[PDB]
Amino acid sequence: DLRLHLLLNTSVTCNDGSPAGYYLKESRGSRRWLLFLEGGWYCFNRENCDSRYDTMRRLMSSRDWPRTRTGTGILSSQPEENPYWWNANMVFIPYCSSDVWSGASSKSEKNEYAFMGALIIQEVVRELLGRGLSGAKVLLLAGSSAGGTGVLLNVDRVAEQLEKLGYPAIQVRGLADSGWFLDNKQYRHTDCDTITCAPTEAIRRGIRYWNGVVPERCRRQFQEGEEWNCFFGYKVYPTLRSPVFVVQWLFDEAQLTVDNVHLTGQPVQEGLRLYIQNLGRELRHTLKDVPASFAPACLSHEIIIRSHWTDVQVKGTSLPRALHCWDRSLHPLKGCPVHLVDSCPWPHCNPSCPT
Ligand SMILES: COc1cc(-c2ccccc2)nc(N)n1
Ligand SMILES: *[C@@H]1O[C@H](CO)[C@@H](O)[C@H](O)[C@H]1NC(C)=O
Repeated sequence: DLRLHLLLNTSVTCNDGSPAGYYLKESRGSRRWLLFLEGGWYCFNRENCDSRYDTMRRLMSSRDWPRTRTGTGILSSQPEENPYWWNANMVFIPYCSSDVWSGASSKSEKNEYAFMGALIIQEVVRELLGRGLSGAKVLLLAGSSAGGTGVLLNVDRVAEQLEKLGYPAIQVRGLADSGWFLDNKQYRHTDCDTITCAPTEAIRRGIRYWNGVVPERCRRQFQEGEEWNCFFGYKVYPTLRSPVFVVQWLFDEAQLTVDNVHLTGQPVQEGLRLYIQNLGRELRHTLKDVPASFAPACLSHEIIIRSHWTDVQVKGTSLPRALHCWDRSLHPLKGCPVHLVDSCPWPHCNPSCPT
């Protein structure tokens, strides 16, 4: 069980002005720290943020959070569930800023909501240094779905923060799970309300609404008004200096959702078949030069904090093994691969996919 700590700096808030926070379980004999970012879509204007506040409030406020939370998957402390990092210090940072962990804007008399995701990460790191993070050797910033994209947007800033506070010996790394999207053509198409708004347009509006921030090198390449590009992994990843391991289903359920694909009634005709085969090929292509990656040919969404994350294999190697091999490479390894991308072209052509 990880136990809740609300941030001591009460100016760093969730959407509704309530204090943000984190769940922590220490491991006194370890110098490894795992900070995990929760996901859960986003909202980009007053009307659709108000809708989210009615029926997804724990993603916008801490007033109802529980005092503890069970560590699952990579946040588990039992070697059987977590062969990778079971003895690490474990941190779960709830997502209550609806801004893909990018915002830096306070609630005020001209802002109904606060969007402080980027500042929430920075403040969690600050306060953890007084609880043991000052003695760490490796800080792994992990995340799933919107939290996976948030890793890509924040890993280099965390590294810069620790360097300027005087801790250059801590190695900062990233683990981005299910946050690697494509700004591709949709299967069927509409004009930008909430759902008809393609991600590129919804993110462009989000950024102005949240006062979003993106990594510096990427910001300098794309420049004013085009920062939305840095929310797409294959565009921001080449600009990053910290080592980042990428986990991505080739047929991600959230990617199909934004593409207006619904697999139902099961009779796939030629146009949809070619669309789905082309999406898998495109995702494979963006990963060819990512040396640390795990990309199975499955229709699913998220993996690393799920209890049975040990079951899926690519070319005979599990995800927890691939992550251990990555640890060893950061000291090519015989029988310990780090780049694992399926080549078969249809969902579930890998027999180990989640059912
Ligand atoms: C779970 O919902 C989402 C949506 C998006 C996203 C949408 C448009 C552009 C870039 C990213 N990203 C993540 N990581 N999660
Ligand atoms: C509290 O957080 C705000 C916003 O990030 C920051 O401006 C301020 O310096 C912080 N105060 C302390 C004491 O860390």
